[PDB]
Amino acid sequence: GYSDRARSITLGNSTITTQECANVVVGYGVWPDYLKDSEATAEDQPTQPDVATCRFYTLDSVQWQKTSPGWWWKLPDALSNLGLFGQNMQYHYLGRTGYTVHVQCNASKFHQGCLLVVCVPEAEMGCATLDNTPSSAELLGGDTAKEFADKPVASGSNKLVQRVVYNAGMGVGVGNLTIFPHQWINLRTNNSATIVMPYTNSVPMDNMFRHNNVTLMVIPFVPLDYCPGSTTYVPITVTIAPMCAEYNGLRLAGH
Amino acid sequence: GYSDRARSITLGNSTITTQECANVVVGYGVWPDYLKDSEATAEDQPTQPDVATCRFYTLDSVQWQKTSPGWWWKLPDALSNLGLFGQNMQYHYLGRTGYTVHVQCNASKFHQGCLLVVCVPEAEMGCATLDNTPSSAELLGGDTAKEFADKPVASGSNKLVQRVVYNAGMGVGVGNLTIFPHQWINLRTNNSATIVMPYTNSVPMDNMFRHNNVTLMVIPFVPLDYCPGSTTYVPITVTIAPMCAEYNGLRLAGH
Amino acid sequence: GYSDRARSITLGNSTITTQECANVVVGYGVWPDYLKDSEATAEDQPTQPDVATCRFYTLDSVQWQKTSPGWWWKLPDALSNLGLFGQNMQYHYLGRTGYTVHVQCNASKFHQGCLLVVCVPEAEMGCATLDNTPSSAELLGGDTAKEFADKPVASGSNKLVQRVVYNAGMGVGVGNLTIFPHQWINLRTNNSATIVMPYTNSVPMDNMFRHNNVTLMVIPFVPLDYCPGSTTYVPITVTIAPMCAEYNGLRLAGH
Amino acid sequence: KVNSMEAYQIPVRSNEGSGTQVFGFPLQPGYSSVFSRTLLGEILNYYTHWSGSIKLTFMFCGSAMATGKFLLAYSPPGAGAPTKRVDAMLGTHVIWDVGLQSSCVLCIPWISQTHYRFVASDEYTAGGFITCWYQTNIVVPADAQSSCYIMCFVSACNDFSVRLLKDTPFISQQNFFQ
Amino acid sequence: RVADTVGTGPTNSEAIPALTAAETGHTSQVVPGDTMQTRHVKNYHSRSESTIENFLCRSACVYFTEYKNSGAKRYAEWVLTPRQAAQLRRKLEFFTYVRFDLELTFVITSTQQPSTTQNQDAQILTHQIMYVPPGGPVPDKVDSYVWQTSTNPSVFWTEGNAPPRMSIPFLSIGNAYSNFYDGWSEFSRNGVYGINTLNNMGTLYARHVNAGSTGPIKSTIRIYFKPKHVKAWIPRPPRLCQYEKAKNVNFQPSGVTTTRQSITTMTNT
Amino acid sequence: RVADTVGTGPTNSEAIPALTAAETGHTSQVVPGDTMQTRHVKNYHSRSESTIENFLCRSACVYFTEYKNSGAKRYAEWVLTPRQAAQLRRKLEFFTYVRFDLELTFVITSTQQPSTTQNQDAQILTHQIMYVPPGGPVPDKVDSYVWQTSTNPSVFWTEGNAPPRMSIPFLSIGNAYSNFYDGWSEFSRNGVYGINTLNNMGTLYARHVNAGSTGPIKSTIRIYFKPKHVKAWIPRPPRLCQYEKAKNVNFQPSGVTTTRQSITTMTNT
Amino acid sequence: GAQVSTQKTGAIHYTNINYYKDAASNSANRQDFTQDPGKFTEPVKDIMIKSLPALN
Amino acid sequence: GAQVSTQKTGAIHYTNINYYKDAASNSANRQDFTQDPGKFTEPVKDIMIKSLPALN
Ligand SMILES: O=C(O)c1ccc(NS(=O)(=O)c2ccc(N3C(=O)c4ccccc4C3=O)cc2)cc1
Ligand SMILES: O=C(O)c1ccc(NS(=O)(=O)c2ccc(N3C(=O)c4ccccc4C3=O)cc2)cc1
Repeated sequence: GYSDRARSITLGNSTITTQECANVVVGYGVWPDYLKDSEATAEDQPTQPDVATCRFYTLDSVQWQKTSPGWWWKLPDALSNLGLFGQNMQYHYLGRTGYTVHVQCNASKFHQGCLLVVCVPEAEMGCATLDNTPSSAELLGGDTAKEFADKPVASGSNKLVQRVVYNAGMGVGVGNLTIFPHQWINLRTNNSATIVMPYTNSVPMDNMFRHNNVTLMVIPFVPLDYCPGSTTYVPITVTIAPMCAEYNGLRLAGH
Repeated sequence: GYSDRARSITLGNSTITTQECANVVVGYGVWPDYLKDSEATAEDQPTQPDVATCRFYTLDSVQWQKTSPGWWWKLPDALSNLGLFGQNMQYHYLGRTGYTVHVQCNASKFHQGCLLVVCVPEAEMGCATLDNTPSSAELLGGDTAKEFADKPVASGSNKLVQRVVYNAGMGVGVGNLTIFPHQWINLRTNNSATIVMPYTNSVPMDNMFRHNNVTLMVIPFVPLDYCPGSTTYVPITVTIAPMCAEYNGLRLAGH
Repeated sequence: GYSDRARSITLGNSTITTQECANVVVGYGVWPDYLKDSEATAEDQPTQPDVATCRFYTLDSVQWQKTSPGWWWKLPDALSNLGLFGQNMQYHYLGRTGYTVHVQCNASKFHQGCLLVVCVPEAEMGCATLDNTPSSAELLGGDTAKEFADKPVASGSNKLVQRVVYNAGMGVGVGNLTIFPHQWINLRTNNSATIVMPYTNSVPMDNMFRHNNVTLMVIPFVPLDYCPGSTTYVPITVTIAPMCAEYNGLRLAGH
Repeated sequence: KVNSMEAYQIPVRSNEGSGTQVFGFPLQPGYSSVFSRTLLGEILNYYTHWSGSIKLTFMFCGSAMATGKFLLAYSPPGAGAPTKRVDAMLGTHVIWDVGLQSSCVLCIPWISQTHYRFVASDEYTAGGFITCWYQTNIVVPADAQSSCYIMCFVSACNDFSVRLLKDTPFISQQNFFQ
Repeated sequence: RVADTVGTGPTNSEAIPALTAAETGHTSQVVPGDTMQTRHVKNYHSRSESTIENFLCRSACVYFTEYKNSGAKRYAEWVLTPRQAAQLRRKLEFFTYVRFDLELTFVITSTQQPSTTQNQDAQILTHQIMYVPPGGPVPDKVDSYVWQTSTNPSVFWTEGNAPPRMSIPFLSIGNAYSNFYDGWSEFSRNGVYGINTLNNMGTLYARHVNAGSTGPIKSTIRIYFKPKHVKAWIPRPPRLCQYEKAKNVNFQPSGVTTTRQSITTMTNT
Repeated sequence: RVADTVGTGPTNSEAIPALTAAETGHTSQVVPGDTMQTRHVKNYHSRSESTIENFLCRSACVYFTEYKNSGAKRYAEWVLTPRQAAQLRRKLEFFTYVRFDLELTFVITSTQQPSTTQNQDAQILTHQIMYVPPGGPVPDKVDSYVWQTSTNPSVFWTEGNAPPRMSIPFLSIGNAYSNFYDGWSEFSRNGVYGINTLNNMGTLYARHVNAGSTGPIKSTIRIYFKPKHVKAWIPRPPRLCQYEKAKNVNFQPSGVTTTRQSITTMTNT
Repeated sequence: GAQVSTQKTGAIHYTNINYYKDAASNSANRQDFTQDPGKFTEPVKDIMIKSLPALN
Repeated sequence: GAQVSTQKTGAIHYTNINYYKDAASNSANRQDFTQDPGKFTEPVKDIMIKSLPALN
């Protein structure tokens, strides 16, 4: 209907409308749907959270500086605090999810900059120490944005993650991250990215409080830039919504 | 399809796309096509240059000042250097051509100005001396823009062309030049002019290295104007493409 | 029609008639035609030079002495000066050609002599120095006839071609050159050779200003001989015509 | 500019004289040090042959009021790369007019004398030169930054095929990973 | 079989198949015809030697160890992983999930070791390569009951014949081998990182059956893997920076490209 | 199957199938019947063992190199060209363009080298012949990562068995291999002359897998080429003067024929 | 039964009979030609048609 | 399928079955008999008929 600048994604109670943007990028060509019986490995009865764990959970906003390295938020561990998603993953052994990762950032028409919004499934990060693994408090968020750096993280005995924008903390060239579903938030025109992740794993259902199946990375390829004066604080706000959640094996609260 | 801001003219190898502009102005109502046998005066066999002498030959750019007189480029003598058009006119006695004269000039939305893009067939210029004819090195370009002046060219024994914007160097009021196919490049909105010239002459085919059948004139009617600062160098770039070229009488290289 | 002494080859503007000669020798059994789509490796649009690059370009005449070694003219590099063939090969990356190599030599009926007119595709010449390659100014003509010699070219550090009539400058016996399409110009009767070369290469189209696909060699097997007096200057004139020319990839002027 | 995010951005600025060169690199993927670590080039280093067209999408990431036109030209090998826009025109070019749809695809067609080409350097076959020139200088109003950026993207066409597999040179090891 | 070009000609309508935002995460398909005009060209090129399987199905050496026939280490041991050779590893790490069968070929070559032993004469050493499934028994001394191969597969190969070959089917707890695992094995998120039990096909031990010659002989078992019946899902960037560990993705930062001169240079340094 | 003769008889009409100018570049076909009279003779002779393929399809040795198993050159290297042996080369150079598949057979034979080393006993050397496609990696030290044969083909051959054989298909950038190239690779017409990239199937390296005996052993890899599925176009003169270089047609002038006595002598000198 | 299929030709027939009990011991499926780039390329919800601009 | 063809006799039958995936690994085409000397011999435009002289 008319212009494609408009979009409106209603999931449950919360709606995200955007005045101006572009197309929604759908997964690898699959939209998250429930797991059928010919893939169901669980023998127990699953719950149906429906609309009450499919609302757009608005994670922490982070401020984009004129020159800023980039950010990443793990996916089952950014929602391990918010709402009933954070409950269910803890009371249930197995969980299965899809996402609507919607990154929204506005800017004036005198500002320029360009974010790459990718969603890397299975981002296994390296480490500054070449024989130690990361910690679980540097590697993961807490719904907070972890940010990289533009200089190598110095080696020692530290278990801090290796964080360099250009290697993406994985040891792959940053410019090749575009294979994975993504979109760009070029501030010239297009002010949001919508990436619909379908459930991707080697097993049909997996624990979410020990395994992080998706990692969102928002990397500015063209630094934010403008003239003197104006506004100097253009945040990037992430709204993520679980989609087609399904759990099994009703244990008890844990870690 | 959708907005008319878009246009795309593909002739051979080079394409000119423009994000924003208006309609293409087609000749006097005729689009250049090959000369049929009921008009063919030549008794010899013509060549077909096809795509290799139908690409958009990008002539010299000229810089539009805040106040600038105007410019003109003769048509068979702006292409007498570039590519195979410059070859063919010299090896062949007779030639027949149409054109796609596309004048492109961009500006910001804080700039104003307005060019008149006309194509005067048979522009016979006067002379500063009222009893001498022009020279062939002042009158013609070399693919370079010749520019007029806003004050009368002083008389003497000089053979320099009479150049005054308001008389167009022909002794006709400048405001009446709009009869001829044209377009305006109002910088407010509309950033190119496309004028499709069909072959116009009294004879069916004529030598091109002695006769100039069309003369493009780009005259700013509203001077370029803006506020202090910003950018101060808005060029005007001309891309011309021969269309339906046909030659005859394969002589040898000459003048 | 009547006698076979007559022949008349009209290509474009120039015609070559001959009062007396013999049959035209057609290639290997193929007459040059345009390359079809099932052989077209180029993805670009080719030009059609037609009649304006299919005229008989008359190369340099050379004088046959009483005892003379022989001559050779490379084929894409004897026409790299004359007409529009010399232009097109330089503005276009790829080119494809056939030829009508017509060698004409007249003599009186009191003269005797016999030329072998062969066209060796891919004549890769040796060198006087047994570890150096030829130069590009001794090996090639300039539309001029290069002539061999009857004594071995002395070795040193020179890059001059090995030129001996009896080895043909290739290291093959001269008497076996007859496999290739040819004809003889026996001065007793038969005063021209017409050899129609079709395009022969391993690839469908190739650059012509770096590769010479054919080499015409005119070798006198029976020296010119006569009595004292009479005329003493019987030239051999070569008229070559491109046939079914086709180019692609409209670059710019080069070497 | 090969150890930061400065590598990927192509600096564009308003320069008063038009005919200045924006960038220029040969097309010779899997050898050229511009495409040696791209996605297309890295798949290409496992093959000895390649054939097909290649798409170079240029995306203007300037201000939203900045304008400019660029003459993106690909000149086949036949000479040693243009040094003027007036020479670059003669090739296969595409004039990109900016203003909405912030990308324009210059598609490089297959021009080769053979049905394949080497990925590794050779001089029997070459891939020509890809250059960009200003067609009409970057006009930027007041309060908008006068230095913009362009991004270059490399992709393969649907008329693309690779043949004869070999193994990469851009990976190495000394002793086994303990 | 690839696609074909078709005749086009001039274009002056509002189509502009070139101009289109690539900001939408959509990689547009543009043919020659769109930026110029190209006649009908038939292509017979074949995009076969580029299939996922054919790419991965090439035997690559993953490892090799040495074992004296008379001394200390009379047996070698290897936990099966393709993560010991850079070459094979980088190909597998071009996909997130892969599923395949393996063909294990062992190229055992013996070399005599310098010694002052008198009258050294070999009587054709016979080698035993034994596969021990994950959670099997572990031999120590080379005479242990473990080597009885009660249920454990083994190839017995007499030297000077075609190298031993055996197949292994797809053995994974899950439904694909994970080449990248983000997660721990422990619920408290400590310990090993991405050392998940899905790509751990037990151990492979090898030893000399006989006592060979009187003198010492050292043999070198070279292991070859060849992926048959491959299916690969989720493509991902090839590794850039060099590998550091055989179970981690640890790396030292390095260049983004190979450097050259200016932005307009036409020749690589 | 060749043609047959048929009865003729006297001829007194204006036919003269003999007299005809050969100045027209036309090689006339004259039968026995034209110069005499010959009755009907049936010929069952067969012109098969003269076909283009059968002519060229014979295995010819193109080269052989040597490599010590313990010392310096532990590997040999060869840029594939048929231009190293006079015999095969002259057959190929009877055609301007040829197209074919290759069968590479390697006949590796080992010879013990004299030494004062004590108790030299071999344990069946295994050889590796590896094909490196053009623009591959190049091994240096014989232990380099290159020899992992990650994608590069290799034949592993234990000594004392049928010699290794492998096929190569037609690999050429063009549509035929050029046996004679007139042109340069450089647009300025300098450098190499006729060293075109169409007959350059990379390199082939070979080495000892094992450490063989305690003493030195030198092995000799002999390479055999056998053209299958041959198609040959444009015939041309066979080479007269002897070859001088493996990439040029350089020669020293020599005789046009072998000499004899007079023009009317009936016996060769 | 004997599965007969054309050899991979550029521009014929080979018998092949599986001889082993398992189907994990059959020769590789080198021939298995399929292409479907509507996945990673153009993953968008509503396909952009090449005749107008993607955005309004 | 099995291709049966006569052995090259002077004046019978052999089964041959291609066993390899590629068609560049099949045995040579030793039998492939054709002759057509209207090429290099007599390449002239208008064929000279043997009953009169070529020239007038
Ligand atoms: O290879 C295995 O299957 C095999 C090898 C060792 C093994 N471990 S054991 O149960 O400790 C064992 C250890 C030694 C012997 N053993 C001897 O001590 C002996 C002395 C003299 C002759 C024969 C043998 C002989 O077998 C038998 C069994 C089991 C099986
Ligand atoms: O053949 C190849 O595939 C192979 C040979 C050498 C090679 N190059 S390397 O990456 O420099 C390398 C160099 C040496 C070793 N290596 C050792 O240093 C060693 C010591 C003791 C036992 C085994 C080994 C062993 O493999 C492993 C790899 C790669 C592969």
